[PDB]
Amino acid sequence: NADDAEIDELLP
Amino acid sequence: RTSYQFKRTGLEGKISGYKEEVDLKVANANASNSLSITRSINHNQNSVR
Amino acid sequence: EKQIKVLQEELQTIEYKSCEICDNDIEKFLELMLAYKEATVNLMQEMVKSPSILHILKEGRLVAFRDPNDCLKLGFVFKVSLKDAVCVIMTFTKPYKLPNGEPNHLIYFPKADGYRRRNFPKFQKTDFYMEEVPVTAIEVITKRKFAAPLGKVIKKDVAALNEFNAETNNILDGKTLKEANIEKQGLKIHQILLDRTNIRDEIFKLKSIKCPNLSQHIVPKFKAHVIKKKIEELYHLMSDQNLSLL
Amino acid sequence: SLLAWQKYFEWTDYEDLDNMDAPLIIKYFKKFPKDPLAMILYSWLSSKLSKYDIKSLESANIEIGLLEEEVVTVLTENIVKCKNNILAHRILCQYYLLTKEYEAALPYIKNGISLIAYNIKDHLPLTKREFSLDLATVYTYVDPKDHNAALKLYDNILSGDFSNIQAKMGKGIIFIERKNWKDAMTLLTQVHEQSPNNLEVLSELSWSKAHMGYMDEALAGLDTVIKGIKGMDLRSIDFRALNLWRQAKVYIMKHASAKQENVKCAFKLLIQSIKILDTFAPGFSTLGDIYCHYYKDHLRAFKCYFKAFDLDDYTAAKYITETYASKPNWQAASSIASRLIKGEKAKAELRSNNWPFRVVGIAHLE
Repeated sequence: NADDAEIDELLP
Repeated sequence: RTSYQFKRTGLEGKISGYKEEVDLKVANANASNSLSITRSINHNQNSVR
Repeated sequence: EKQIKVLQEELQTIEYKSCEICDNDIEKFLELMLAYKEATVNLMQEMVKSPSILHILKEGRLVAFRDPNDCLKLGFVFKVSLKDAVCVIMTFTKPYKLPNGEPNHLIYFPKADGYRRRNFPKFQKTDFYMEEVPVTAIEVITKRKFAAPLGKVIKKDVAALNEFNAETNNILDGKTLKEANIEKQGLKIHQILLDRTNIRDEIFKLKSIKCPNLSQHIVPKFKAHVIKKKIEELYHLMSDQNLSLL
Repeated sequence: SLLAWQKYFEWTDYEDLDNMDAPLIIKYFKKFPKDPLAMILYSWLSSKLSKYDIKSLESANIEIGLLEEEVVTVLTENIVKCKNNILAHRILCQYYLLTKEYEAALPYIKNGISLIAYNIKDHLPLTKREFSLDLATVYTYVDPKDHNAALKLYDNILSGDFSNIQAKMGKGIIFIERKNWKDAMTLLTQVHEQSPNNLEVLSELSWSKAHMGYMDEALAGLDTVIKGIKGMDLRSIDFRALNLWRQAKVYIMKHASAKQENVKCAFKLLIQSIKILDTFAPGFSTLGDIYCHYYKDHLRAFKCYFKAFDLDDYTAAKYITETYASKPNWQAASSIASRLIKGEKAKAELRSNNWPFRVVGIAHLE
């Protein structure tokens, strides 16, 4: 998803 | 020169299993040849005096 | 007392070569940069007590730090862990060992063109590796930062690694390494920085710094100070004995 | 003369320091630049925090950190030199609590209250009220030990003045942090009726309304707060992050009473807050809460909680310790529990739950 992708891009 | 070691798993702290390992502690240490607090107890001897 | 006597005999055999270039205020200079190093270390620990250091030491900054073997080397910060007070820094060089095989124990003063050219005119580069540097070992943080991603370099993208090599080369060409404004962290940080600047001004006011052979004049003094400190550390006598009922 | 101007400036009490005659300050500084109070006032004018615009007056006549080197140095010099000045103490205290300096401001506020007692014994209460407000704010922020004293001070201030909304909002904050909302709704409604323009006032009003009963317009209350910021300072950035977190929290709270649009919207708001802050631990905490409760995901919640705990937290620490202890990995769990115990920031929750001490003991036993 876009949300999960953004979350992963913001952390490790 | 072996004993059980009991292991825990979980936040409650319940024993999950045990393994036989080596203990780092002379082997037959009694009150006549050792000064350690972990030496064996002679219950036939007076415990107060 | 046997170890104390052995250390005294060892320090008695240390050779000294006194030259008029570094015979006036060498010991005062040693005291001064030891105080400067202590103040810098105290600043480093007091700067890790707030989460604001993440924005200051963001990924990609070029930072100079001292390894466990006292060698000052450059690297790029990648991640910062506050719980362990440790940071993973991408290094790209080799320790600046002396020609005879010794480490340089002096203090690298930023924005000192003549001093830098006298003490560190040359440097060497090699491959890259990952290192877990304790936050204490950090010496000075440079304002210039590597904006390009580091994960691409980990994946070894051709353009990314070429740009990284170009940035490293143009950094190693001009050696200025000015200060990164770091006083904004807090009042204690400001006070420690003021003390550091005062110590640096006092050490600059001395006329023993003009010699270009400071790397070849303070090594005996440094060894003597280390041996004296070790002896004084071993000088502990916590026993309060009687010797009167003997 | 110098003496007359000094006495006039020291005696001219201002309700707010930003209403001072700035061209008069310029004239006095040009006449006597050497005066410590003059240079303190000049630093106050030059500070980005004040309402003054020095450049316009003269024409007519990203990192985290807020304090200014010149202002701090000048104020420190003046406080070392003078030791007795009402205006200097007031300016120093204002700069302290505006720069989020509560503990460092306590001795200076004590010296200022000593000076105001000196003046009282030697009587405009305009400065005394401001100093009492400063001390009460310091007690409220720095110290749950001095909370009762600050509440009593607020009660006395409201009884004696009944004209300052700052005391009302401070008492509302104290009531909110103590889970005493019944008076909070009344106080916030009264303040909003007095002036329905303060964005923060509307924020707390919507917060209190959402926490029980009315949730319809509670979400929309923060909309005029978030939309009307248009700020670029660090304070503005963290206030926007706080407003986003508040709206997400009340939004999932309303969603508490199949549907997933609410969860997605809260996720988007929290993601935006984390993007605009990059250090906002409550955002990671709420993200981990959502991931654990609704999306039924493991790794994402663990990473969010790990970031939240590293930045900051009972729930995150408990989640990480439970994740480690079930592997089992007692060294890492011991480290997390020991950090939580030694932090002393969760001593209230450690008086009822005893898992940290048990974890440390088990890790020693292993």
